[PDB]
Amino acid sequence: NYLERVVAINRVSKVVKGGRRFSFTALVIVGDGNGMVGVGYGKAKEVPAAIAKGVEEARKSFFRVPLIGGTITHPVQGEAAAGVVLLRPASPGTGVIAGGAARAVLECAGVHDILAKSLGSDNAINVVHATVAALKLLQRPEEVAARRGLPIEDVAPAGM
Amino acid sequence: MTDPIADFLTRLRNANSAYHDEVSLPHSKLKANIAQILKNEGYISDFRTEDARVGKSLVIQLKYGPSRERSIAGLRRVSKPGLRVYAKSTNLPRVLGGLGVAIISTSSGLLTDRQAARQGVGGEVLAYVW
Amino acid sequence: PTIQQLVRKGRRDKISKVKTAALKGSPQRRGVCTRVYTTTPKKPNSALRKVARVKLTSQVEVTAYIPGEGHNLQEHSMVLVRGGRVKDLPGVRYKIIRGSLDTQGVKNRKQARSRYGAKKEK
Amino acid sequence: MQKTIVVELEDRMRHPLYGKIIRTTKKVKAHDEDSVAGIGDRVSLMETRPLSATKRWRLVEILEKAK
Amino acid sequence: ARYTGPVTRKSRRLRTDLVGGDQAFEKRPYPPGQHGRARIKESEYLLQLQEKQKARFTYGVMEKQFRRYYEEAVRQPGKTGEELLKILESRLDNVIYRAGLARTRRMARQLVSHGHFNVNGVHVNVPSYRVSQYDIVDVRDKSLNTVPFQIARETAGERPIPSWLQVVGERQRVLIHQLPERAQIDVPLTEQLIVEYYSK
RNA sequence: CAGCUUGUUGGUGGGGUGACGGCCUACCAAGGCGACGACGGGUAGCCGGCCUGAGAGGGUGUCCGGCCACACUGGGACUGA
RNA sequence: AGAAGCACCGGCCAACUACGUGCCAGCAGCCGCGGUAAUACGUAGGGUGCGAGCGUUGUCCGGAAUUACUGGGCGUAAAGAGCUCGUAGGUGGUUUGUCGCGUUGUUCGUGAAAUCUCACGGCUUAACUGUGAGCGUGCGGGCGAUACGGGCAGACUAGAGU
RNA sequence: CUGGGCAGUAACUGACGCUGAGGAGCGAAAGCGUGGGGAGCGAACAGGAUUAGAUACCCUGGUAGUCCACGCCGUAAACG
RNA sequence: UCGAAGGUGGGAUCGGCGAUUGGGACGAAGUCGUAACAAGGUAGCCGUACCGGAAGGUGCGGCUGGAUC
Ligand SMILES: [Mg+2]
Ligand SMILES: [Mg+2]
Ligand SMILES: [Mg+2]
Ligand SMILES: [Mg+2]
Ligand SMILES: [Mg+2]
Ligand SMILES: [Mg+2]
Ligand SMILES: [Mg+2]
Ligand SMILES: [Mg+2]
Ligand SMILES: [Mg+2]
Ligand SMILES: [Mg+2]
Ligand SMILES: [Mg+2]
Ligand SMILES: [Mg+2]
Ligand SMILES: [Mg+2]
Ligand SMILES: [Mg+2]
Ligand SMILES: [Mg+2]
Ligand SMILES: [Mg+2]
Ligand SMILES: [Mg+2]
Ligand SMILES: [Mg+2]
Ligand SMILES: [Mg+2]
Ligand SMILES: [Mg+2]
Ligand SMILES: [Mg+2]
Ligand SMILES: [Mg+2]
Ligand SMILES: [Mg+2]
Ligand SMILES: [Mg+2]
Ligand SMILES: [Mg+2]
Ligand SMILES: [Mg+2]
Ligand SMILES: [Mg+2]
Ligand SMILES: [Mg+2]
Ligand SMILES: [Mg+2]
Ligand SMILES: [Mg+2]
Ligand SMILES: [Mg+2]
Ligand SMILES: [Mg+2]
Ligand SMILES: [Mg+2]
Ligand SMILES: [Mg+2]
Ligand SMILES: [Mg+2]
Ligand SMILES: [Mg+2]
Ligand SMILES: [Mg+2]
Ligand SMILES: [Mg+2]
Ligand SMILES: [Mg+2]
Ligand SMILES: [Mg+2]
Ligand SMILES: [Mg+2]
Ligand SMILES: [Mg+2]
Ligand SMILES: [Mg+2]
Ligand SMILES: [Mg+2]
Ligand SMILES: [Mg+2]
Ligand SMILES: [Mg+2]
Ligand SMILES: [Mg+2]
Ligand SMILES: [Mg+2]
Ligand SMILES: [Mg+2]
Ligand SMILES: [Mg+2]
Ligand SMILES: [Mg+2]
Ligand SMILES: [Mg+2]
Repeated sequence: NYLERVVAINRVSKVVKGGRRFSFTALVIVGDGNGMVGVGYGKAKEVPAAIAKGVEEARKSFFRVPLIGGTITHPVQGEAAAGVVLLRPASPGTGVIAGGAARAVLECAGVHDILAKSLGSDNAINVVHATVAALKLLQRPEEVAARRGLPIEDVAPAGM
Repeated sequence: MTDPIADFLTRLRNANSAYHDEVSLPHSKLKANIAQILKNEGYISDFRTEDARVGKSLVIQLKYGPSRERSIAGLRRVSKPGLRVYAKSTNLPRVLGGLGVAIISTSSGLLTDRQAARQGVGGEVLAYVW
Repeated sequence: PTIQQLVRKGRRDKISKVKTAALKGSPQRRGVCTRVYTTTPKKPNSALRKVARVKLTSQVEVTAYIPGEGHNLQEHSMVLVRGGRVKDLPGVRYKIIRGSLDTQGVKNRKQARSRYGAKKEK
Repeated sequence: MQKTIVVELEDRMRHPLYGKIIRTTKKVKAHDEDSVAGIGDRVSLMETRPLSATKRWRLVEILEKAK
Repeated sequence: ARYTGPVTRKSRRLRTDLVGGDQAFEKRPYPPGQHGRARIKESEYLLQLQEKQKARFTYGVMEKQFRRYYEEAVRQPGKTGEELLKILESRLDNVIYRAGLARTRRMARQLVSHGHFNVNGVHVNVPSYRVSQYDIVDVRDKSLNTVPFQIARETAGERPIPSWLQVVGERQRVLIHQLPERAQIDVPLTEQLIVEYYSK
């Protein structure tokens, strides 16, 4: 009952005396589609096995995403090894304006209204890691107001 | 040694990252006003002014949660001495989409974005805190 | 670097290179097509490419590629030349337009029939 | 310069693109029917009709004469 | 121009039936061609493409005109998908179809094309005419008593009438209370994929 | 492209103009511009705008509208508000 | 009843098989495809996109955060001058008063019309056209503010020097 | 004969600071000019050996140079 | 008097061609060696000087982006 997206599958190799031993990696995104998403790498000698391992890794590594009604609360910039991803909230009309990896992550997390731009490296793994880093950096109004005081010193027009 | 306000922000940021409970730093009226703004916005606990060997010393105690988490996420100087930055009441900056605070120096004193838009005055954008 | 350094010395874009050199602003160009011959491509292709030396009305001598299979070109003969690279011939950057002044269309061609020049059927 | 004074004017204006405040200086030429003004000598000027090929300013008053 | 081609092929490619009626189903699976039985790769571009295809061939709109409808929708305040649906729904031939005066969409289009209607006593024959709030639609009084129009005179009970337009007695006339809301009126498609298609 | 300038920079008396003015002339003084690029070379009608772009920017000046310049090439005046 | 074509179908990028050919003929934006079972060459069938149009060439922007103000860098990937002194320039510690140049508030004038955006109105619809409000980032005049920058007049010793 | 550094004192001045386009100065070794000096080493050069060849490596010699005075040159993986 | 066009003269500057000649790049399955990459068979690179068909060698100083107990 989850949403699973396999993002990138590539064939890696290792050289031995005989020749090249091939294997497969399959980066997988898994999320409940509502507010919670996980990422798992996964790797094996066969594509379905790698996909499976990615699925269990992601499902074990679920984490929670702060939404404010179908979009993220405030703009953020996430930083992976060398991938840079910029996310900004948008009005309810907009869709998900994102690239491949970022779109996978956001649509599995259950985000409907986002402008996502990748500025650093183009590797899919690092783009995914930067996106999850930005989602970690995200904040909620309720604990920012808990940290500061008098939880009205913000702007909460919609609510619901 | 230039830009003591950036020096103040850097000291506070480094201590906050190092999990320190308080900082000391030379006291000026501008720093005292910024500290007052930060306390009013709830990013620090109370502050005070001592008397050091020469001049006065400003001491700030930093606020942490029940667990060991920082109430201050970021800090960045905006109007640097190499490039001053000003804004009008129409287009005052917005920090974290409004979940942060930007310090504005106006003819009526230091103010935040909300307090400055409610008064309809602009000025120099000193720093973002959020 | 250093807003003051930028004020003293601004940013300068990169230098590109003109590609339409023989055409010098025109989408096509007429030529006289002297000394038609054949050429062998770069290393891993080993084919026999059909080309021509075209003296354009912009007073420049360039080499063009003749697309399609089979042509009616010869010595002095007026052709219409357009831009286009071949990527295996060393320095050919122009193509003969098929279906123009002297280059009749490709015979028996049935697919795409507009490149290479060909009327549908009548 | 025989009844003519040369005055240097400085003005500051924001850079069109980078936003920095740039300081630049001018050099206008002003008129002295009674030539009394020396080097230094912050002065006030008022622009007038073309009194010469290059003169467009007239000296008003020498305020805070040179040290 | 117009498509004027087999509608069943066009429904079989998009895996959704768009016609209903007497020719509702072809009574066979969906291999839309010779290789139509292949289990093929499913890209992200394909979903957006086929959703916009469904949107276009539900209404018989051409790509160049749908493109303009897109700028209108995105440029309108509010949202985007519901505005696109509202614009595509306010078309006069669509109104004729939804007011239970048509067996299909194509024949409603032909009745509008051949000028069998007047709106404010104005003879109109453009299918892409946009109806508005407080518009009355009247059939040309010298065009009634004709077989394909009177065959819909008695068959006005089966297909429901939406809640923004209204039909009246034997003088078949249409009144528009307000502009529709297609998102709550009969969406066989998701409007959130057209928006994503028109961003790449 | 690193030195450019001698009616050149300024003054006085005259002349001239619809009008201030080296605009012109006689005399006098020795200045004026320049690394914030003078002098030189290349290219170019300028703008409201047009195309693109999330924006900032980039490219452009064609229809339409405003201003300028010119009328085979170069020079000159006359008539007249 | 008088009236449909053009491009493509290896990946990007929607769209696949057969026959013929056999490093030849040829294709190609990139990297590549063709040396005897070619979805990449030519034809056929089928499909996809668009449609009175569809493709190619040429040019500009985009993608390009590859000139980076917004918005990049310099140990080893391109990138710290061999080192210092110093001219113009840029930048500047704490504190008092004043000015109001910068900055900021408000008002008046101007920013032609058309074009652009938002709402209507009129051509059967639309393109097109008319009206109203925006926009016109600016500049000039008046009248306020003095936190910060700056000027002017002082003070201090923490930087610097003796 | 002469330059700089550090610590202590807090006696003195009272922001006199920082950086620095151009510019100027200094700047290993090799090299250049004029004069001197020349033990050892040692480019070039010669012979021997090795080698298919050996314009090299190895061996025996060996000039400029290396040194000094006074100038020039202004470059180094002038590197953390 | 001023004055266009023209004439005379010495320069400046921007291009074209030019016997012959210098290097550069790309070409096939040509000839000669084997300089570098392993201690690449004499560690390699940097500056400079002389020499040599050619890669290069040697001297002086430097570096490790080399080794040694
Ligand atoms: Mg990159
Ligand atoms: Mg006079
Ligand atoms: Mg004279
Ligand atoms: Mg005179
Ligand atoms: Mg011209
Ligand atoms: Mg951009
Ligand atoms: Mg003329
Ligand atoms: Mg003529
Ligand atoms: Mg003439
Ligand atoms: Mg008259
Ligand atoms: Mg007259
Ligand atoms: Mg595809
Ligand atoms: Mg075959
Ligand atoms: Mg083919
Ligand atoms: Mg049309
Ligand atoms: Mg481009
Ligand atoms: Mg750019
Ligand atoms: Mg920058
Ligand atoms: Mg870079
Ligand atoms: Mg640095
Ligand atoms: Mg390297
Ligand atoms: Mg490097
Ligand atoms: Mg250094
Ligand atoms: Mg100075
Ligand atoms: Mg200074
Ligand atoms: Mg200053
Ligand atoms: Mg200060
Ligand atoms: Mg206007
Ligand atoms: Mg109307
Ligand atoms: Mg004003
Ligand atoms: Mg001291
Ligand atoms: Mg004292
Ligand atoms: Mg210095
Ligand atoms: Mg220098
Ligand atoms: Mg020296
Ligand atoms: Mg020496
Ligand atoms: Mg000597
Ligand atoms: Mg010599
Ligand atoms: Mg000697
Ligand atoms: Mg010896
Ligand atoms: Mg020897
Ligand atoms: Mg020998
Ligand atoms: Mg060097
Ligand atoms: Mg050294
Ligand atoms: Mg020659
Ligand atoms: Mg060697
Ligand atoms: Mg070797
Ligand atoms: Mg050897
Ligand atoms: Mg060796
Ligand atoms: Mg030798
Ligand atoms: Mg050497
Ligand atoms: Mg050595």
